[PDB]
Amino acid sequence: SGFRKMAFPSGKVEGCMVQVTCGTTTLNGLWLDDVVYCPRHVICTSEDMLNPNYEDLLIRKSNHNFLVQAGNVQLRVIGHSMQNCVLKLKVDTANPKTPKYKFVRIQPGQTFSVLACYNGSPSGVYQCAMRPNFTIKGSFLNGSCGSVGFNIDYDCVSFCYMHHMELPTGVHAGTDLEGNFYGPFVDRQTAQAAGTDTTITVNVLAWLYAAVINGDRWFLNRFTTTLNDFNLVAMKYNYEPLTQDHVDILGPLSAQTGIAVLDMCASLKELLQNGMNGRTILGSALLEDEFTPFDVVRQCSGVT
Amino acid sequence: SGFRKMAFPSGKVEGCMVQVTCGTTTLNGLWLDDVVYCPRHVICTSEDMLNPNYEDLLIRKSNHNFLVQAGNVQLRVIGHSMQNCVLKLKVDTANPKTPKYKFVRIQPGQTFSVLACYNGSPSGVYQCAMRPNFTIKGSFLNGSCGSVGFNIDYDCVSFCYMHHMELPTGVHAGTDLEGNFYGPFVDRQTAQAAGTDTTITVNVLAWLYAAVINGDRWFLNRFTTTLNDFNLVAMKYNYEPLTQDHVDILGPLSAQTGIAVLDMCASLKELLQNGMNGRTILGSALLEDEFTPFDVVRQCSGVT
Ligand SMILES: N#Cc1cccc(CC(=O)Nc2cccnc2)c1
Ligand SMILES: N#Cc1cccc(CC(=O)Nc2cccnc2)c1
Repeated sequence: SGFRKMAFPSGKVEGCMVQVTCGTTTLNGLWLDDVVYCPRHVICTSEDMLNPNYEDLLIRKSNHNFLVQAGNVQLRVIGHSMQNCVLKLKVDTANPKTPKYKFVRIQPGQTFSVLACYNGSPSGVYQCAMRPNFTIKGSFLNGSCGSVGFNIDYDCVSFCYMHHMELPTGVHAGTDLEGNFYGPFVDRQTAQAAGTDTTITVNVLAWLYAAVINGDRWFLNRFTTTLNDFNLVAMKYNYEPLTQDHVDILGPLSAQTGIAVLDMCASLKELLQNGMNGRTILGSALLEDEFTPFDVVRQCSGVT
Repeated sequence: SGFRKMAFPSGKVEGCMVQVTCGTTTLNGLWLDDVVYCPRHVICTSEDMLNPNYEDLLIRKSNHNFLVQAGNVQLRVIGHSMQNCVLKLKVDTANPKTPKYKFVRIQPGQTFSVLACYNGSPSGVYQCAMRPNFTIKGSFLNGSCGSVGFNIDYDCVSFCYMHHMELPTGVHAGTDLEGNFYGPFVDRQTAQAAGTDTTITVNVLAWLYAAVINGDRWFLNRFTTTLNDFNLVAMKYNYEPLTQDHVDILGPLSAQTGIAVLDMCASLKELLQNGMNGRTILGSALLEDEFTPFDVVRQCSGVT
């Protein structure tokens, strides 16, 4: 019973967080095996951020200029290299707490947990989604750069995000663990605007399935629709187009509840056109889109 | 930038989760030092739950009847005792991962993180609040009993909740770590109804302060009110009465934003009377009450 915005347990990632300092800049790093990953903007002064030439800035740095601290003990840096927008600092000690891991680049609409850190110390964990405009709506202050996003499949941590920047609108941008930004963003103190933050339709449908499984059924109607008809309404409401791939992914939820995917689409269409009328679904007054179909199945079945 | 429903990092609590089996019932336990704490209803069959006499049921149990497994290794039970609604199983090995800890009994309106577990294995972490009717709105399936609620102050874990039951309405009830239920609930398969789930006013005000700090200011109005006037409106909307103690606790947020507490109360009064008009605050279409004033300060300052 009940449906919560749930994050993965963070212990496996807590054992990987370190503090990286270069000059007067301190941010977080991720220590896996004998490598520490961190945003390359750790080498910048606030002045350098206006128009940085990272290759040029890096020439003035040596291994001893990168201070890596894991708990209250210093790690020895024996190598450093830049890969896209991340720095990889080779240390002489493999992290004894390195979990089984993979680096994955997620698609928009995919969710992940974030372990927000400051000075290499974890402060909190929350669940979020890669928005269709390639931003994330996180909770990050100065010093949170290098905090990471991840998913866990039993004992393997798939790292998908590393925090780099806050846009002038207060939304966040970052990279995968290969240092490639999600979206068109760059690590520069220049005004960068985000595109339309559309709603992740397949996630809203997954969450409507979660509501039916948990007893919230008031919104279920006597109508059905087609993919083309639904998508005309979705376009009008800045919802992402629903494809047959999305319908396929919702199959197990449709099977569990006995509600055909297109019937749930018709319920969603009426919610868009009529509003909630002061009612709530799963304690929310708006349609939630940061639960994927896989998250709904996992939470409703108790996958550990 | 940004404000998220954030849980404490769960690693310290993950290292304490064990599986406790008695006969055909399996639930979670919390292993601290050489004691494993778990709901006493682990000794019951589904038939015993209709009208259990726990003292009588316990006479038929011996130390060897309680199977405690930590990872893939079995712990030896050398003693067992019942304290209110929890069983304390003394084991021959102190948990090597025992963090610094305290057992606290929280007040309604207080928030905590929950590490939801199945078979002694963590599946997720979420943030919740002890409701004014002493229920929690969690996300728990069968097998989640023994999952715990906690707060962390730097390196000390204060355990405040242990999950025991799901009421017929799908809301949850549990105990503190001394085994005393929050509210009037009992560990019996009998219909128990919850009282009015009123809104935690001081938490809503804290969250309105968080919205102003993060740029959402549309709801700020040109009015002020008094505690007595505000409380007449709060009673009408099933909001908890606001006291001078609550105003005192909101002082640092009032100081940071320059918005007097009673002025924020007047904004809240207008939100209650006029509704949101299809607008959102911090991405929500309803007033959020599961952030305490301390949580807002912690998240907005980056306490690790
Ligand atoms: N890449 C990059 C980058 C470019 C310019 C400036 C900065 C600094 C920055 O955005 N910090 C920050 C504050 C608050 C939240 N999250 C992050 C980072
Ligand atoms: N004390 C107690 C108690 C009494 C009767 C029955 C039960 C079983 C029960 O409520 N499980 C459960 C399911 C789903 C979520 N959380 C928990 C527990």
